[PDB]
Order: sequence, then C-alpha cells, then structure tokens
Amino acid sequence: SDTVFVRETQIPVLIERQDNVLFMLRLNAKESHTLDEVVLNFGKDVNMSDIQSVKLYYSGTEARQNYGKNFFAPVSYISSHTPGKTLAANPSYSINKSQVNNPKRKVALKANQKLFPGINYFWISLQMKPDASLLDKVAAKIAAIKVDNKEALMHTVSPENIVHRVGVGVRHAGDDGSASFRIPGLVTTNKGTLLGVYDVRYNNSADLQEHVDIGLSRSVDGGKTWEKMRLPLAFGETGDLPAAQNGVGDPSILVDTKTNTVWVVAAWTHGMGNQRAWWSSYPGMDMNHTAQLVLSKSTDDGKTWSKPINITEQVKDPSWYFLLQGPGRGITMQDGTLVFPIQFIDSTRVPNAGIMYSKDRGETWKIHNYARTNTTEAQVAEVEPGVLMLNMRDNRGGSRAISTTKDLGKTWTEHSSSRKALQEPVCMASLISVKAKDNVLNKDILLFSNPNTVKGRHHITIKASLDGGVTWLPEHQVMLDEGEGWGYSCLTMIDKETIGILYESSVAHMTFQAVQLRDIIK
Amino acid sequence: SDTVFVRETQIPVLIERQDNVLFMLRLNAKESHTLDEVVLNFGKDVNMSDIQSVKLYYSGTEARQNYGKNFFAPVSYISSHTPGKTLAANPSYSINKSQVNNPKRKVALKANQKLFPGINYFWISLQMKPDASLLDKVAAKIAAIKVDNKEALMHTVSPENIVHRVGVGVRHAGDDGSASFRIPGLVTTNKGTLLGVYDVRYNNSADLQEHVDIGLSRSVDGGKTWEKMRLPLAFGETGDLPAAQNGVGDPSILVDTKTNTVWVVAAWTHGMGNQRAWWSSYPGMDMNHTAQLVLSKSTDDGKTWSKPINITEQVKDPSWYFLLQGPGRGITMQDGTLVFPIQFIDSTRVPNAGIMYSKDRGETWKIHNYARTNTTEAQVAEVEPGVLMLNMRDNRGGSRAISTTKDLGKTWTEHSSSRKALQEPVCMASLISVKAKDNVLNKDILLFSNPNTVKGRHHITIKASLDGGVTWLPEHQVMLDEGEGWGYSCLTMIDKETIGILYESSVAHMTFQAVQLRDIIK
Repeated sequence: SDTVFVRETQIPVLIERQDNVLFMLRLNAKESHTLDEVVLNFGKDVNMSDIQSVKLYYSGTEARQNYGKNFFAPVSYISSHTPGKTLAANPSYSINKSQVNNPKRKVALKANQKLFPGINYFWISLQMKPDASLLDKVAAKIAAIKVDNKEALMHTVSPENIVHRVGVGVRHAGDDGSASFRIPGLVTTNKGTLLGVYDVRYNNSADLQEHVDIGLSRSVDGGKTWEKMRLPLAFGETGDLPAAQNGVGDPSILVDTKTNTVWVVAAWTHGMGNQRAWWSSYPGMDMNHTAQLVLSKSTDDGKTWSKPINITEQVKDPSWYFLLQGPGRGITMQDGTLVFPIQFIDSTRVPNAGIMYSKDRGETWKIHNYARTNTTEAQVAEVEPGVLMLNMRDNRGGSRAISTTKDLGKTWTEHSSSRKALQEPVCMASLISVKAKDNVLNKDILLFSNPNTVKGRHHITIKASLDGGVTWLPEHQVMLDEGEGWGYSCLTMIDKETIGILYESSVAHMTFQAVQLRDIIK
Repeated sequence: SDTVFVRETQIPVLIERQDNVLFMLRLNAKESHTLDEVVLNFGKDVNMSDIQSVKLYYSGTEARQNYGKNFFAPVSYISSHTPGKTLAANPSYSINKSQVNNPKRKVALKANQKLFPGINYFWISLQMKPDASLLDKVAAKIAAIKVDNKEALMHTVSPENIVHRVGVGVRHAGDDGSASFRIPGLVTTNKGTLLGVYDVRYNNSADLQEHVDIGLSRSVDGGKTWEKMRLPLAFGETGDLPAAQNGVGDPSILVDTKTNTVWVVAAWTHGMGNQRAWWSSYPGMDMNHTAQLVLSKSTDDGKTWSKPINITEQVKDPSWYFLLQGPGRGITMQDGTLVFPIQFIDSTRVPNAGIMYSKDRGETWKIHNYARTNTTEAQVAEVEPGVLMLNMRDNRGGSRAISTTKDLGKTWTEHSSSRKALQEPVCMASLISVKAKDNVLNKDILLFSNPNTVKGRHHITIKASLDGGVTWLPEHQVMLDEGEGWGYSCLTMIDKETIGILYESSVAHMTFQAVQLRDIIK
C-alpha cells in the first residue's frame, strides 16, 4: 500500500486569519484511487471553544520533474504579500473538500477525493475564533487516514510534541492602503500599554528612499486588540519635494521609565531620487546632503505625538555619509540615562555601530566612539548596573558581535560570547534585559530573538540567558516561525510573566505573539 | 546660465487615462532659484476639443551618484502593472503644480516651484476626453520656460515633428480581478466586429502552469469601445484538480471568412504542479501527461462560445513533449482552407514551428512536417493564392526565419528574406496579408509588427511590404511605443483604410491603436 507522508507545520496561527496551515499531506498514488477521510484529534488540554473550524483542502499534483524532491506542497497556500488577500487560502491553489465548524476534540474530515495517478497534496486548515486567547496553545495528531475504504499507512517526518501558538497580524500587506510594512519596534509603557512601530512602505517593500512613514499600533489589552494606526513621523511634501523623496524609516522606540515619556527616532531622507539611501546619503549636515535624525515624543502613553525634532547637529559628525538609529528599541538605564543604539557610515564608507545617550530626559544627545568596525544594526541592553552590552549585526557574517561599555561608549570591551554564541544570517536582532525584580522567576535574564541560522531568514527563535549572556542554553529557546520572511523582530515584557514579540513573519508583515516566561524557561 | 533639457516621449496616449507623459524636463539649478512657468503650443491641426486637460508635474531631484547620466526622470511616473492604480500618475512621485482644463492651442502652466540646489525633474501630462477619436494625432512644442523671471535656454534631445497617437487600454493590470493579461490575438469578423483574445493570468504574469483563462474583448465600433470581458475557454476545477492546475493560454483566433464562424485555439495544461508547462509537458496523449489542444467556436459573431473541442488526438504525435498553437491569429485561405500556425517540442526536446489546416470548415485538422528546426512562435499569411508564408521566432537569435509552402506543410522552401530582413529579440511577431482588393491602396501588402530590435522588448513597430515580403522599406514603418513591455502583438484590418493592432505595450497590458494605411505608406 501507498504511504501518506505528513509534515506538521511550526508557524504562527493568526487569530484573525480564515485559514492557517496546520498539516501538509503528500500521497503518491501508485495503488490508491480515492482518499476517503482524515481524522484529527486535538490534545486534551486544547480549548476547543476558541476554535472556529477545521478544514481539509486538496491542492492537486506536482510537476513530474519534481518527483522525489520531498516537497509537501506545490505552491504557497496563503499569501502574506498580496494586498487585501492575505486572510484566506488562495482558492485557485486549494479546493475545500470538507469543513467542520465548532469542532469537537475528535474531527472527521471526509474528503472523497479522486486521486491523481501520481503525487497528491492535501493540507489541514485551522481557523480560530476572533476572541481566542493569545496564550492559547494548540496540539493535535492525525489519528487515521482512510484510503480506498482502508486505513492508510502514515509516516510523519516532523517531530512529536509540536506546540502550535497563535498570533495577531497587527499589519497585513495592503492595510490602510500601504503595500507593505517593515522594521518592527516594540516597547511596554509604565501603564502596561504596548506600542509597536514600523515602516509604512506604501508603494512597495523597497528601503529608503521612497514614500515611507513611521506607523504605530497601540494595544491596551496585552496585544489582543490594536488601535487604529497612528503616524508619529511623516513628512509628506516637505521642502516642496514629492512624498516619495521625503521618506522616514528604520524606527527605534523607547520608554523613559522615570516619566513614561515615549520617544521614537527615525531617519528622514530628503531628495535622493528613487535610489537607496544607504548609497545616496553623503557627507554634510543639512537635509539636502545627508539623512536627518529626527525624534518624536509622546507624553500621553503613545496616543499623540509631537512634531519632529531634528537632532542631527547634536550627534552627527559632518564627515559621516549616513547616521541613523539602530532599528528596534532603546532603553532607560537604572540611573535614568536614555540610550538608543546607532550606526554611522564613516568617511571611508564603512559602517560602525554604537550608542546614543541623553542624560537630560531626551533634550540633548551625545555619541562617543563606535564599538566595532563593519557593523550596522544593533540593540543595547543594561546587563549589569552601569554596564551596557551592544549586540551587533556583523558584515563579516555568521554570528553576532557583542561588546560592552561602562562609560557610555568612550571605550569598549569585546564580550566572551562575541562571534561565537549567537549565529545569524546577517540580519536585525533584538536584545532586552529583564531584572529579577521585574519577572516571576526572580532572576536577571537576557532575551534575544533573530533567525536562528547562518543562511536565510527563517526559524525565528527567542533565546534566554540566565548568566548575563555568557551562555544561551538550547532548552531555554522557543522557535516561533519555521517559514521564510524578512527576519526582523523586537522583544518586550508584556508583564512580569509574559514575553511579547513583534516581528516580520512568514504569515504577516507585522506579527505579534505572546510567550509565557515559564514556557521558555522550564 | 542654466539650461532646461527637454525629452519628448513617443508612447501611446491612452484615452481613458487621467495622465499621460508627454514631455520630461530636467534642470540642474546651479544658479536658478525658482521655475515660474512653462508655455507649450499644440500643433495647428490638433483637435483641442478632444483634449481634457494639460498638467505640469514636479518630481523632485536625483541621487547624487546618478548626476551626469542624462536621466530625465527619477522613477516611472505611471504604473502599468500595479493592480487598480494604472490610470493616474502616482501622487507620491509627482506633485501637480498647475492644470489647465479644456485648454486652447496655447497653454500657460504656471508652476512657481522653488528649485532644489541640484537636479530638478518636471513633466507635462496630457489627458484626452474619454470619447476622443482613435485617429486623433497630437503634436506640441514647448515655446518658453520662465526661470527666475527670465526665459531660460532650452535644449531638446528628442527629434522634431513627433506624432503622438492615442490608444485604448483594453485591459489594465487588475481588471476583473486578474493580476495581468498577456499574449494578444486580434481578428476582424465579416461584420466588421473586432475580437481580441489574450491570457487572463489571475495570480501573476507567470506562464502556464497557473490559474489562466482565455479572455475576449469585443468591439462593434472599430475599437473605440469594448464590451465586457468574455471567457471563451476556462477549465476551472476540471478533473477535480485546482484551477491553478487547469490553465489554458497562448490563444490564437481566426475567422472562417466563408461562414463568419470564429475559432479560438489554445493549450490546456492539466496538473504539472506550479511549474512551467514548457518543461512539465511530457510525451503521451492524455490530460495527465501532455498539454491538450482545445478549440472553441462562435457562430454569432463572437457573442457566445461553444464548449471546448479537444483535437489533440487529430494532430499530436505521441512522441512530442508539447504541441500548441502559435499565439496570435490564423487565416482563411482563398480556397477556403482554415490554417493555424503551430509549434511542437519533438522527442529530442527541440521545438519546431509549422502549420495545421482544415479542409472541412474546422471539423478535422492535419499537421504534416515542420518548417524549420529550433523555432517556436510563428504566424502565417497567404501571400499568393496557394502560397503560405510562415514567419517564425528563431531560437538562433537576431532575426525572423521565413519559409513558404505550396502543399500545406509537406515541403518547405526558405524565403529570400529569411534571417535577413526582419530583426527580432526572439519574441512573438504578427504577420498578415491584405489583398489589393481589400484596401484603399489597391495593392497587395504584407503587414508585420514586433519589437524592432535585437535586444529587449521596446520600440514596437508596424512594418509594411509592397512586394510579398521581399523588402520592408524603412519609410513604410510606424514606431508606436518606445517604452519597454512584454512585446507581443497582433494585427488586423479594421477596414479598407485603417490598421488595428492589439499588443503588450509600456502603458497597458492590452493596448489597442488604429493606424491609417496612408500614414504608414505615404
């Protein structure tokens, strides 16, 4: 008899999506003629009342030259990039054969599908109810597959005990008339409010220069619901140039914990035609030559935002081609110092990462010296009181560079974990510090998120360290998204027991998920 | 002083578009402060009552690394590929500085634009009235450009006496929910009705295999207005496979002049995953192995269409990987024979072009021998009674291959013009024959259209021959579209005095234009 091969997915189940890929099935029908039924059994701890439906789709066959390459689908079933068509499976690729609404723990999906004389693809779709909980975890097993009125042999290539986690598509391609959204940042205010920022790339997914604003999504219920998008930074037709030559992007957001004032920094690019700002920003200081470093602040918990504050002259050396924040978030140090990670292309056209700080609540800012040559995007965390650790994207490739400074960036010391402990494909990565006093474990922990690979942007993973970043033990990690995406992410603590992550996922341009602290550190 | 450089366009002016790029202006403001006004004069023979508005746009500056490359724009101003946003200039790229509605022959466009200290781009937009005539020709000159209250020096890099022709975007990207449209065919029925066919590529512009139908647009007023889309061939979920594994494409249409019965032939591909049918169709005869050659006929002047007629078994050799029509159109010979150009990938996986004919009004069809090895898309025309000339896309590159046959493809003779007279970038090309009896010149003429180049798909050009295709004089040619596009086109005679062309242009996926015979042959 033929073998039905099964691959269980490990990707976020978006609560608002009408379809989510849960299982992929492949059957090479050498002696099979009809697939009658698939029986699915949810785990005993699954809350069935938060599940809206389960569906079985048929997706046809494969090109004969691709036989034996171990594919489990002929095409991507659910788009995350087609504007206005990212919530349901593309009907031209998948035929709904059976659907069970308000399912019980045991679900029988009767297909009665005539099989192509060759490879046949099926997949199981999971749809949550809109009010499902962010911490809901879904587990399931395929109990039986009936083929030609007999139980078919199954071989599952994916591992056991997969936990399917839900998430929220804070931004989908096409939302509010924007083709794409990129570059996430995420913080939690003193009031518990979640503030997520991102590029609003209206025309397409291209970097600056282009028509780009900084958008912001605000949540007061721990990320379950998000308020109408705000625009903290947008320059429109400033200087009488087109909006596409006034983009602002790569945002970084921080909360001044002493006052709860929220700060957002971004890079405003003026002119430069339709070329990339990385190669179009030049030495100088004014808007007509070089990118401008602009700030916007909020004193009402992120609801309203001031007009841009141009701080370029405070911190940029004229010889630099390009000074900009490190996208993601900044911090408030224990002593009240505000710190944003930064990066600048020096006179030799080589980028270097560093930090920018303010000791007067954000009125004035300063930069000293870079941490390491040929580095770009970085995030900073106060590992110990007075000790800042900078975790850097390194153009040398393969792994993150990590250095610390006790004097706010005048001098730097290479860290033991540098270029060894944290692999990367050269991509943005998030780092935050959570003190024992502010979490249920009562221990100082570092949290880190990036694509846990050296090649490609996939397997988005949160990692935790209990020894100041010296070791990242494998059992203290959660893999959230095996699919391919743009790879950027940003972390925060929703509260003392829950982690929050806003990242570019394989299922939505801006994906938010909540992860319990005791799920990662067991 | 500073010089305003001007480049006049040579692209179709779509009647239904809100904007059309007419002039591009570049000004490097080394000593200029403000551009005050541009004055343009339309030609004396222009019908101003068919023009809705003229506008002056400002489009900002250029990346400094692109200075001195003689670019006249920073970006494409009007998309022909973004679904639902192909009718008006992208407002993020261009700022409307002045607009004159229902203009007179002399138009003053007062901009009052403060100039960027560097490159500055402007362009002039032309908008026709929706009911304007297809034979409208627009000429214009820029009389003066006022900078800092002075007349600025102008330098025009484009030639004098450019004739701007209008056209109709029969299909725009996104129309009727389809991402793209490709592969045009065009015929004129015995009633004077225009029938244009094309691929309806819903998900994207990729070739088969994919979700593709054959669409048809019908016009009873010479191409001025087109009826809502019809679908002569569509297979949906045939065989219980998804629609994206049941595509039909590369249509070819012909009119049986003896009865006015209209025939459409296309290639229906079943299965093959999401890969290209060119490499996924294999030897055999049934839908599960090889592409199927299907027909649809209309006996009511193109209003309704019959169920598919599968003629694969009449003409396909089992050893061939892939048999399909040559996209475009077929013909009715003087003696009543119906002829479609065809192409087949033989057992050695090399493609060869030929013809298939029917002597019983389309009930049965035959193929004999190929005309030439390593050729693909072709079009056929009866240059002399009983003599068929096949004009072929040649994978050798650089030029069309042309051969003739007196016995419906049993034997072939290389033509004197073969691989010499008609250059091509390896692309589809259209060929038709118009007998002296059926045109106002009262001479036998051949008409040919393709991208008049050896590299790239641009400068779509109609060429005419007065000696059976032995010579194609350069003065008997019309260049319709200097921009880049997909390059396919198909010709027909609207009437005894006017040529019609449906082609993939730089301004719309399916562009229709009318060209008077005495414009090309003067």
